[PDB]
Amino acid sequence: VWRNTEDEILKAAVMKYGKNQWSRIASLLHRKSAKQCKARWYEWLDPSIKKTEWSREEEEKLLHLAKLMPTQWRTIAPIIGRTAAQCLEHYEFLLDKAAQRDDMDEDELEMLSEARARLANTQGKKAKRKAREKQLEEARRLAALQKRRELRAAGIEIQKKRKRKRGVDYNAEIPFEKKPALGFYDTSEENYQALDADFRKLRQQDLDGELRSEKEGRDRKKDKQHLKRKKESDL
Amino acid sequence: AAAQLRQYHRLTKQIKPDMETYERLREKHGEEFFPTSNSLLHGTHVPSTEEIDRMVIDLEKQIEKRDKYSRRRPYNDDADIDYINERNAKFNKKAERFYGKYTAEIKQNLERGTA
Amino acid sequence: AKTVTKQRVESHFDLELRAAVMHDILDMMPEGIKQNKARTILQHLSEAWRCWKANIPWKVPGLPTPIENMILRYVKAKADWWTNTAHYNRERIRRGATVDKTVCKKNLGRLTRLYLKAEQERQHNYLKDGPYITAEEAVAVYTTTVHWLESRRFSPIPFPPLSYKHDTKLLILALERLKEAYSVKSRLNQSQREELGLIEQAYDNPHEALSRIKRHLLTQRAFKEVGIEFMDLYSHLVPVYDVEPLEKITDAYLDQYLWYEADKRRLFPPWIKPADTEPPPLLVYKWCQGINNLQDVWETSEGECNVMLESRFEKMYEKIDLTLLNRLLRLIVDHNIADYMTAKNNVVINYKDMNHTNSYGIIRGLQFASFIVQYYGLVMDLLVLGLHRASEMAGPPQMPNDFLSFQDIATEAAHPIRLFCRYIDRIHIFFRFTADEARDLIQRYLTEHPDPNNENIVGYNNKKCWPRDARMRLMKHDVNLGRAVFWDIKNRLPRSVTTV
Amino acid sequence: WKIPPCISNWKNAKGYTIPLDKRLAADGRGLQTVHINENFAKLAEALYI
Amino acid sequence: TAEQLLREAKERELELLPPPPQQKITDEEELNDYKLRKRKTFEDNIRKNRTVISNWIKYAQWEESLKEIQRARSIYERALDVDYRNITLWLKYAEMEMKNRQVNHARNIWDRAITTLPRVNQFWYKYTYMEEMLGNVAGARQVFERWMEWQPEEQAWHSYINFELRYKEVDRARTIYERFVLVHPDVKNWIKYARFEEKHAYFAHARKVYERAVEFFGDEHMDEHLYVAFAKFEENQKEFERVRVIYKYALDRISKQDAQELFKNYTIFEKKFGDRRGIEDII
Amino acid sequence: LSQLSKQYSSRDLPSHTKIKYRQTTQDAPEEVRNRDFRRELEERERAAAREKNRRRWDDDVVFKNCAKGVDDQKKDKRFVNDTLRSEFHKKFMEKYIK
RNA sequence: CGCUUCUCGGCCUUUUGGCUAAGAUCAAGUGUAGUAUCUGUUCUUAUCAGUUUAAUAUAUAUUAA
RNA sequence: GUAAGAGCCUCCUUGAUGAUGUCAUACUUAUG
Repeated sequence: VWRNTEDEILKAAVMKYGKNQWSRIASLLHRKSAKQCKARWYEWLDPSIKKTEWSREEEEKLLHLAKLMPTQWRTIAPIIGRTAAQCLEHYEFLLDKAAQRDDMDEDELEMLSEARARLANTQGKKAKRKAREKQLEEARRLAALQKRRELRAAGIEIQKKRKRKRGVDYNAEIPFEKKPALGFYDTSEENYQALDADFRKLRQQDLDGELRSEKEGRDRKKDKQHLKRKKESDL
Repeated sequence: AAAQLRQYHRLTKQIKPDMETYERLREKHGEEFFPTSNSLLHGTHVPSTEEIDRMVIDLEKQIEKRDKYSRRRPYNDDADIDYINERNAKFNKKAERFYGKYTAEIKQNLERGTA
Repeated sequence: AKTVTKQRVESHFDLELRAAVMHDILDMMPEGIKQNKARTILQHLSEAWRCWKANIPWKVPGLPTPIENMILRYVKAKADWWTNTAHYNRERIRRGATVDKTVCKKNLGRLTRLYLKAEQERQHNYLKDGPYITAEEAVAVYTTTVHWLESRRFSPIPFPPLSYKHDTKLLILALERLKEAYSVKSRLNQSQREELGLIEQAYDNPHEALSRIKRHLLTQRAFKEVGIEFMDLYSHLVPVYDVEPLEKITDAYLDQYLWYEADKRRLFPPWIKPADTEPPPLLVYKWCQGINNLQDVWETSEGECNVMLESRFEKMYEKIDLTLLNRLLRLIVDHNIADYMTAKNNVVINYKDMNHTNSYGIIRGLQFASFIVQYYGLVMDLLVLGLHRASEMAGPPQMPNDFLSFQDIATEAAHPIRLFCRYIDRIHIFFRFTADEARDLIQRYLTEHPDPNNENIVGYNNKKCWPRDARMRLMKHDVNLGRAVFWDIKNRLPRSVTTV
Repeated sequence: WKIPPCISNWKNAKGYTIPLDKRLAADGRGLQTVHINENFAKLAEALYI
Repeated sequence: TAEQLLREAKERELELLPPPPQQKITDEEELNDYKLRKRKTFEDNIRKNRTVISNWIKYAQWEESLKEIQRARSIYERALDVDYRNITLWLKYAEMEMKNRQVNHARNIWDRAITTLPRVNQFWYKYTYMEEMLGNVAGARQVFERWMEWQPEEQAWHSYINFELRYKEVDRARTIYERFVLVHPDVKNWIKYARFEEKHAYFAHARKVYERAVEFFGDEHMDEHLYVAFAKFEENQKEFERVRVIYKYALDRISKQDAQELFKNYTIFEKKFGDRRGIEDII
Repeated sequence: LSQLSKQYSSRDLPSHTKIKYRQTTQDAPEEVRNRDFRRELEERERAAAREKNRRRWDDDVVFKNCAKGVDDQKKDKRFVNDTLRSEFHKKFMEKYIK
């Protein structure tokens, strides 16, 4: 049949897949076959082939070639430059004759939408389980730290975490002097009041309050607000 | 090419040399952006140790929190100038893409297509 | 504790190959950029992967020509790492002991891809312009087929026009042959499923599929590009082809047509491949009994000799040109049958993800491939023989000559060569040499042999295994027998052809 | 000196969006190679005569 | 269009989850525990790749943000201790330490980078930043000693002499310009010293230094070197003797009078200026 | 260190405990210092490079001699950098594919 | 016309982590539970009211328009 | 049909609706 939906879905499958893959689009095209998908794609759906009209001055060389050619059509197809051995043989037959005269669509659309969504899903089941583990771990940490904060705010009786050896974080890390900081001296002297002032301003930078510090969130929200309304006004 | 002169005007630059060029034009724009100062009064603060490049004392008292804020102003100015790179410049046209990587592949694909 | 050998040595060679390539890549540009060099390992890496592994040149527009030339150099070195090691794998396969499956059929498949890149290399490169046309020998062969088919007096009936029930019986017999060889049910894929649907639809409507195949092959051009395969048999490749079911049924009706009607017209030399018989008794009683039945065959007082030369064929696809099938096959059989038949040989080869289009040679198998090689070796068989020997082997037009004899004792008298045959790929020959004839030709080939005395194994020598101690040591007449092998070479001597 | 992009080939499990430019490959995917000679034409004329 | 648009809608719906930013900076030390978990994730990310630049930069930004001084100086000190070459990262850490209220360890760290690989980029740029911050006489002294130690410069030397000249007085910048110009003589250095000396009034040592520098730099021909200075001082002081001597020395230049259009436009400029008209200047 | 010595493994057993000094029959360092090898190699290459030295049946055929006098067209000893075919892989692929 | 501020537009940089044999192949036997598109029915509330202001006593009470 | 992991033994923000059940079809089960 080779309908238009199979041609568009075949073009998108060729974009997200490539000419190397064959049975992938065939599995995405349901009843279509990998051999028929590659043959029909390279013969027609490939933009490299020119299906628009022809050149009468350049078509005369295909006749003399065909005189030297006979059979051996696939060898002369790249020589013509337009390929399409079926269209070349049909054009030669038309020149010889002229010389001698004197439900399923919606299911395929849903399968194509799910096929492209699956193409954007290429992260895989590993990244899917990592996303479900990140959202489930963030929800379990928000509920556990939630109720733990509700209990710590009322009663003062609480145990400490879990086994202290290593953990789900950096080993031994309790970020006071975490990792070696080495040291620095300027010239042959010990700076005291300078470090005390740097520690005073350091304590002045950190302040108690309520707020959320992020980066990509404000950028994504700014991109959404810019995409929603920018100028418009038409004209 | 051109070594040095006394003048201030517009130029082009913004070329491939990048780091060295952006640092030279940034230091020239910073020096030309900040005129002279009260150093005449520091000319009273001047005495006998000025010249003789190799220094006996490289620290002394610095200045004050004054020069600290005046030093912090060009830092915020360089932060605002660093915050200027490009704009959104978006629209709905052609086909779709995936996040950033597909847009970068579209820019590189457009660079490879035109040659 | 690295370098575990097995298949892990190749991974360390690729990683170490990408290691020094990163240092030299960092040393290629005096300044350039830092992060820009890291991404080049992907473009050069994968570009070399698909480059050497495929037939694509993998040329990058606006590429760093020095870096692309260095990575192309070391990439070719990596191809050499997969070349000589593959040659050692083939030596360790056939001669050496086989190891498991994966490595074995793996390296066999890599060597198969190398043979595909070589056949496509000579195909595109050599087969584009000058492929050894030899118009002089082509016209000489055209006259050989002219007078050969003339004196043969056969008919080139293009197709049966559904004359009698034998045509329908040939369609049911061809469908039973293709369905018989292709009929098994386990697993497989849409290949055998399409063969099963085409078999049920073929047996359901014999007239519809018969007219569809007749008008199909007689009108439409060749079908879509088919595939092929080569197994590792401990032999030379394993030539095989994967054809569509439409061309498979069209090959059934085709082969039943040329085969059947060829038997009805009875066109074939008396000495030829096996036909409706068993090879062991045919060559046994034929060569042995007929050789023993020859006059003074084993009994020669003086001056008489016998030359038995068994020569196989070479490069059945070496034709490389469809014009020989055009003229030869067309005028010999049909214009449309040779049209579509030669069009089938132009199909593009497909191996794994690589697609190599070679129209030079024919497919590993096809409908008329039997009759194809039969006409090839049939016309070339009369090249060495000639109209004289072939005229003697022909016989009367009513009843042709027998296999081991023609007429009375005039078969060996008018034909200095006793007999000869071509069986499939192999061939045999027998001759009676006269002391004056063997001395004459021994002097001609002796003058054509550039050496006064020393003679190596030359064309024919080293016959050991079965009569180990009963064989011949050497003789001056044995060197004259090598000069007789040169007299067979020069006796045939095709300009451009695959020879002994 | 610059790092061009990389397309076509294999894998490409990430960045599935491909505004063509991958199937362009390089140049015209080959050339006339040895082109053709007068041997096949002369042999064809000899086959016609 | 339905395929690309369908890929646009499905791709727009392909995003996985929104952010859950709830309970931001609450329950007192619980925010410090969240900062410990975030710092642990940054430590694991920097732990996955020891060569990671990005992750180290984000650990430096989030560090300097929430880690105040100590732990931030531990991030910049650990990343700086793990980085020898690629001094641009050391300039990033130096910029992070420069934004701190101390700036003493940032200036001393800049001197430590001076003792480290200068690269002739972050040493002159960072030295200009420190000198612009404070220590005018001192920063120009150590910058002049460093620039006078390993190799000369061009834009950094001319810009350093310009900034040192516009600072207070051009007296020391004149001797420094004579030493830097003497280290790498050229026509551009003679034109720069002639321009600064031109705005310096004087011009006796500018003309004597122009003839002395033009005599020592003479190899093949003067061309744009001496003739440009001879025309600059000539037309500046309006002296016909210097124009006649320059025209006489220009006629003795080899290599087809050196540059064709140069000596032609210069001889036509001094010609048209001095006399021109007919007769001599016509022939 | 003063640590990290606990257990051994294979291939680490005592091996080649006695080395081999250069014998006067093979290579002597003093003889190499006094060696004539410049003139000895000049004379060796001087000798090696000095001497290198080392009929109706025939008429009934529709064809004639075609391949004759063509031998050296295929180089006997040729070292080719290309490993694709050259001399080696030509006969290697010819024997492994037919 | 020059300088400062604000608005819109253009350009540079904005980055697919390894390899071997396309790495290897390709369809629907029936059967239970669950989930997944879409259609003929209705439509609004800005109110409750117990005001305000001043003074005194310990939000409430009392007095004065 | 199953390798691994977890813990309990003292002060603010941009306003788009809902309840009456059944087929072709898609996905998840060691019950066939």
